[PDB]
Amino acid sequence: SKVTTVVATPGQGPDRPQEVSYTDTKVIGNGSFGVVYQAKLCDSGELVAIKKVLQDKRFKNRELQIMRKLDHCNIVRLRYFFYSSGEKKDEVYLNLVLDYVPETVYRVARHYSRAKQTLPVIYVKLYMYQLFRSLAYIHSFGICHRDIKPQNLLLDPDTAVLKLCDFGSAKQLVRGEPNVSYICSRYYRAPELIFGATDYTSSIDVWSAGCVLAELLLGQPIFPGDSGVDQLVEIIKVLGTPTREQIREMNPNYTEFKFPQIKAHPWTKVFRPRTPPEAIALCSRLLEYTPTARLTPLEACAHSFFDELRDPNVKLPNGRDTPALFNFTTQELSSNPPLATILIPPHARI
Ligand SMILES: Nc1ncc(-c2ccc(S(=O)(=O)N3CCOCC3)cc2)nc1C(=O)Nc1cccnc1
Repeated sequence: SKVTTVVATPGQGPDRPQEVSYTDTKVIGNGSFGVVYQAKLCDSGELVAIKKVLQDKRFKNRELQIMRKLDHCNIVRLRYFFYSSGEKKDEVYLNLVLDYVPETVYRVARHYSRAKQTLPVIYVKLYMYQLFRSLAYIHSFGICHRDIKPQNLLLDPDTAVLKLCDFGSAKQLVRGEPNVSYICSRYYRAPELIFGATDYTSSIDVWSAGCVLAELLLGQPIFPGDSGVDQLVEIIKVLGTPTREQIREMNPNYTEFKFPQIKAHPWTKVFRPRTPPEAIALCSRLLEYTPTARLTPLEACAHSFFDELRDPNVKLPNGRDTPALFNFTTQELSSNPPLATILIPPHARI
């Protein structure tokens, strides 16, 4: 193989297009947008990913907009973007150049699942905390990810750092304008979306995080619907039939045309016996029907499930130190600054 060179504007920086060179291209992903590659930067030999998408020449690309304005150690950094042409003869692709992170939460969880083992709760806390922190960041901008799932959580296995990726469904939600309801992967889809809501909040993402938490504890999806509609049934088999007032606050226009009566299944019986009670309790406040009842990502960060992460004696199981869990910015804390007293423990205050 050889060297490819392009002119790429830097991601969040100035609109100063520069020459970037890279080699060692290999496919690592795809979808409706196009293809994703791994590449090695010829300058630093740093691994990056390149998401290549077909851009309609005349409209703007909302993923690029969302990504140019994000800077967070639990999100994949847009290093550069650039344009290219080919395969479509006379048509243009937008190329996102992003941090490459080598593992995913789906693959870790799959690997313990195939071994009839459970991911140890220390990795559950580390992964879930970093997820919530990144949700607090994007939600402070009113950007909803709309695709929280284990496949979109990247991991460095040596540093235990997590990064959110795939902003292909991210939208900046304005109050007023509607949003499509058939969003998120089925398994992680919040119940108001299944009722066809169109003016939902960013709490759909928090729902999805609870699905991820619950899955990490169970070793399998908690709500495995076989269709977009039977998803709701799988939910009801755990949370019970939603009260009409709960259906009122998912979407007020009653597209509620289905289910029967099923008592809630006790939260303690749905998980395995040696499950931490703080885990269940955090789960129980994420997957609530009423969208305004779910914890915000910042409050879930403050949850007592993550007290071990606030201890001063905490090191990863491989002996190294935890990533930086407290370097909070004013933007992260904007939804509830007084949380800082819990989120930034004393042994880490300047
Ligand atoms: N920034 C990234 N950094 C790493 C990965 C990534 C990491 C590991 C794997 S992998 O474990 O399946 N294995 C690894 C090695 O070779 C075979 C595959 C696959 C992808 N993706 C992305 C990314 O942005 N993805 C994306 C974005 C938008 C839409 N759709 C996908």
